[PDB]
Amino acid sequence: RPTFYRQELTIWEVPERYQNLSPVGSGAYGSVCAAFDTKTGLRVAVKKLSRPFQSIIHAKRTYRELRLLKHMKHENVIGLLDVFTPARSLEEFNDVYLVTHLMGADLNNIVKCQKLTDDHVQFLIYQILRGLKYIHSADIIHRDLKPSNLAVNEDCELKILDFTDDEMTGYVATRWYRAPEIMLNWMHYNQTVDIWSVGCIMAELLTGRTLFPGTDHIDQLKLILRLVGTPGAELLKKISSESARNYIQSLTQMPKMNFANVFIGANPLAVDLLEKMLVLDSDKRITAAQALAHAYFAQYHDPDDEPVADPYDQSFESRDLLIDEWKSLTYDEVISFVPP
Repeated sequence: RPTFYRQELTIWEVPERYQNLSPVGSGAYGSVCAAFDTKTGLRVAVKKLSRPFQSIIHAKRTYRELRLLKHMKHENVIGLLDVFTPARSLEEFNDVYLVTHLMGADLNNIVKCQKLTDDHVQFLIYQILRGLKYIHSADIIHRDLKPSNLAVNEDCELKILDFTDDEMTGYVATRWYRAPEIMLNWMHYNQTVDIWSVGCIMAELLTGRTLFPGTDHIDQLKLILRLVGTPGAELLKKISSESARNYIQSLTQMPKMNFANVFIGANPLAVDLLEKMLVLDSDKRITAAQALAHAYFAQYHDPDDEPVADPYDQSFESRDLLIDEWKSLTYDEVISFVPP
């Protein structure tokens, strides 16, 4: 067990390897301090979770995040550098702290400061798909990819990060990258959801503009359908909601637009990739693995440096358990943490 010192920044009790903690973040998830890991020389983010086992749901959520973060071992995905609790036994256990690389800036911040170049776009999207091949191989779905969840360092190296209905109403970035099928609950979703988000992110990097700045769900749908065309019959069959099907049916049929006239002057290989990603029917979208083989990434594509993940068992998602059982599974995961 390391030695822990306590200081009030909230009271943080952290191992003394973590020095010079400086408060930088907070919010109902947890407070975040920036710190210097003397032992790895890394600059780190230390998150003290807010109320982790306050409710079956919160306990299960705590558990899920820890389980996810401990799984991820890939250049382009955030991983867990460390997790700890000052508690010396399950009975004492209450606080969870998660330690990750202090991140430089997210993709939005990059963009605010810079005009990107097709080479930058090439490289940045490559990395996302590389990360996602890994993520998807473990059958994990990020379901919330957005420029704010992508951390880009000074060398254009990127990590996928992070992983309520009012918060998705209106003119909001929380919804603009969402695949239609989940934005309107057309059908059960799967990983193809993320490739849609990548299409939206890529286009925006190529144009400097939100691809679908919907003012609300229905406006956004209209924007999507104008670009990709309204649903044909095959996909209609797959939307299980009769009302949704009905509503789509009320909209005047429109054909796919010409993407070369929408993304004027973009590299045709980018244009071609966008069309493969932005397909309304999820079943027909390109997968991250396949996209990585797309000519647009010839300068970066290495099939022997694009690894897949170890299995992620998420059977717990189907499990109903009491707070204290979730809590105990979390304590277990805390204490088995093997450092990187």
